[PDB]
Amino acid sequence: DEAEASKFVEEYDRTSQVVWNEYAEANWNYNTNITTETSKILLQKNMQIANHTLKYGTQARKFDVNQLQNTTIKRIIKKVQDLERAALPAQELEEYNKILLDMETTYSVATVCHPNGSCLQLEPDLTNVMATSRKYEDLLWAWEGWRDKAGRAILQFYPKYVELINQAARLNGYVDAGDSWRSMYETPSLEQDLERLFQELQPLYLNLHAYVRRALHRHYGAQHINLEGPIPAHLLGNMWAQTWSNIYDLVVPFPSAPSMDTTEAMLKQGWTPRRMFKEADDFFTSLGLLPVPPEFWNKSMLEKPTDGREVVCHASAWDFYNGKDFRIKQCTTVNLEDLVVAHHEMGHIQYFMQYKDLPVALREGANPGFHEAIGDVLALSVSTPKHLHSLNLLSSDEHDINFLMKMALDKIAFIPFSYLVDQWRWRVFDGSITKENYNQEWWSLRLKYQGLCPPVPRTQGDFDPGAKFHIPSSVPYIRYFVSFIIQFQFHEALCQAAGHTGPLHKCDIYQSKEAGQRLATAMKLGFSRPWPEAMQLITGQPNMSASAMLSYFKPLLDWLRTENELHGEKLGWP
Ligand SMILES: NCCCC[C@H](N[C@@H](CCc1ccccc1)C(=O)O)C(=O)N1CCC[C@H]1C(=O)O
Ligand SMILES: [Cl-]
Ligand SMILES: [Cl-]
Ligand SMILES: [Zn+2]
Repeated sequence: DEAEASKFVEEYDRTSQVVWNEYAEANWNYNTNITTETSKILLQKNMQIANHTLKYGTQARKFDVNQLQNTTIKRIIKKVQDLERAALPAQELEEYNKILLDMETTYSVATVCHPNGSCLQLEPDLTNVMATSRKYEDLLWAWEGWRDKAGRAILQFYPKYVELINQAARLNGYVDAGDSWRSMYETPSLEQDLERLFQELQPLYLNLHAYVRRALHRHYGAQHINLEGPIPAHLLGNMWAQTWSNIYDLVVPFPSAPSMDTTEAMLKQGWTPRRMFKEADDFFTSLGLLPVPPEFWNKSMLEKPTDGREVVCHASAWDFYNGKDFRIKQCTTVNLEDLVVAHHEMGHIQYFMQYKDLPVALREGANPGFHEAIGDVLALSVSTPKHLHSLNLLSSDEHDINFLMKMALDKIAFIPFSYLVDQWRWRVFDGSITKENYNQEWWSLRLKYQGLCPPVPRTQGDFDPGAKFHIPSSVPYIRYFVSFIIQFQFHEALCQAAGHTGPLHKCDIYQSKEAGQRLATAMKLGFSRPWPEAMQLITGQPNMSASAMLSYFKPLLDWLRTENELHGEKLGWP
C-alpha cells in the first residue's frame, strides 16, 4: 500500500509538470494578448488540466491517508484529493471557467470616458489622476467612473461565481469557498490570530488616520472634511485608498526638509522598466540568492504592449512548472511605487526558483503570506533614504519622521484594507451576505476598519468590490494582511542577522549573506512543512507578531500622539 503510494506520487508529479506547463502557456498567451482566439484556447486547456486533476484526484481519494506512513507522501496525497474546480460536473465546470474568464476580461478592458471621446484605462491613466489630482471633483469623476464601468459590470457575474465556487468547495470537503481558502494556512485559530494582530495595529492606524484627516481638512476645506468622522474614499491618492503614499506632499511632518522628486529623478536619468527589474535582481544576488534565468529577460512582458493587443496589466509573476521558465507580466511605469512592485514580483520569482526541485504539489510558499512577503522585505531596505541616494534618486530626527511617515502611508494604511477584503468575501461565501447586501456590507466594513466613506452615495446596481482586481480575478486577499505583518518580522530578524544596530527603520540588508541564507533555507521548504517552521528558521520563533512592525514605527507613533494631542484630535469616527 505504501509502495503504491510513492509510485502514485511519482506519476502524479511527472504528469502534472507537463499538463501544468501547457496550461501556463495558454493562460499566459491570453493574459498577454486578449483575443477571442486565445480565450477559446485557454478555456479548452482548462478542460484538459481539469481532466488530469480528476484522474489523479479520484485515485488519490482511494488511499486511506490515515494509514500512510511516509509523511511527505501522506501530505502530497491528502492535497491531491482536493480537486478544486475539477470537482464540478462537466456542465458547471465550463460555466465556471467562462464566468472567471469573463470577469477578468471585463475588468482588464474597462475604460472611463469623458463627453468628448477621451477614454482612460485604469493603468496608468486613472491611476495617475488618483495620485496627482488635488481637485475634489476631478478625483470624484475618476473614483465614481471606475466603479460605474468596472464595478457595475462585474455584478451580473458574481452571484453565479459565488454559487459555483462554493459548490466546488463543498464537493471537496469544505463548507464553502471561504473555508477552502482559509485552509491554505493550516491554522485552526487563523481568524482569531488575524483579529488580534489587527487590534494591535489599531492605535497606530487610528493616529495616522486622524493626522491625515486633519491635513485633508486643511487642503479640501472644513465643509468637506468632518474632523470627527470618516474620510472620503477618493482623497487618499489611490483608487482604493489602500495606500496613501501619493498624498505625502499634503501631510509632510517637516516640510522644511524637502525631499527629491523620486519619479522626476528616475525619469531625469533614463530609468527604464528593465533597469528597475535589473536593480531588483541585483539586490537578490547581493544577498547570495538566485539570479533570474536569461530566459526570464527574453519571455517576460515588463512593458505595456504598443502593438494593438490588449493585455492584463495587473502585475504578476509566473511559474511554468519546468524549473526553468519563470516570467513577470507588468505594464511597468517608471516611478518609485512600481519599483517596489517590481521587487514584490521578483520576490515571487525567487520563491519559484528556490523550491523548483520539490514535488509540484509542494511548490508553494510556507503559506500564501510568505510568498507575498519576500519581495517586500528587500524593498523595505531599498526604500531607505540612504539606499535611494545610492541609486541617485535622493539627495536626522526630522528626516526620520518624514521617512517613517512616507512608509506608514503605505504599510500602516494598508493594514485595515488588507484585513477587510476577505472579511467581506468570507461572509459572502458562507451566505451571511446576499447579492442584495453586497455593496452595503462592503461599505460597512470600509467604515468599520478603514474609517472611510463613499464621496457619492451608493445606489442599487453598484458593486464597488468588483472594481478591485482581486475580486473578479478570484485571488484571495488575506495573504496581503499576513504579508504586511510578517515582512516586518522578517526585516527585523534579517537586520539582526546582518549585524544591524540602532533604529530598525535605518536598516538596509543590502548584500548581507547571513540575511540571504535565512531566506533561502526557508523558501526551499516550499509547502513541505507547517509554516511555523519556516517562520522559526527566519525569526527564531514560530508565531506571527505585530511587534516588529510596531517597533519599526515606534518613533512615528510617539510623534503622532504628540501631534494629534496638541491639536485635540478625536481618534476614530463616532
Ligand atoms: N500597481 C499594481 C501592483 C499589483 C501587484 C500585486 N499583484 C499581484 C497578483 C495576484 C495574482 C495571482 C494569480 C493570478 C493573477 C494575479 C501579486 O500578488 O503579485 C498586488 O496585487 N498587490 C501587492 C500588494 C498588495 C496587492 C494590491 O495591489 O492589491
Ligand atoms: Cl470601493
Ligand atoms: Cl491567501
Ligand atoms: Zn504578490
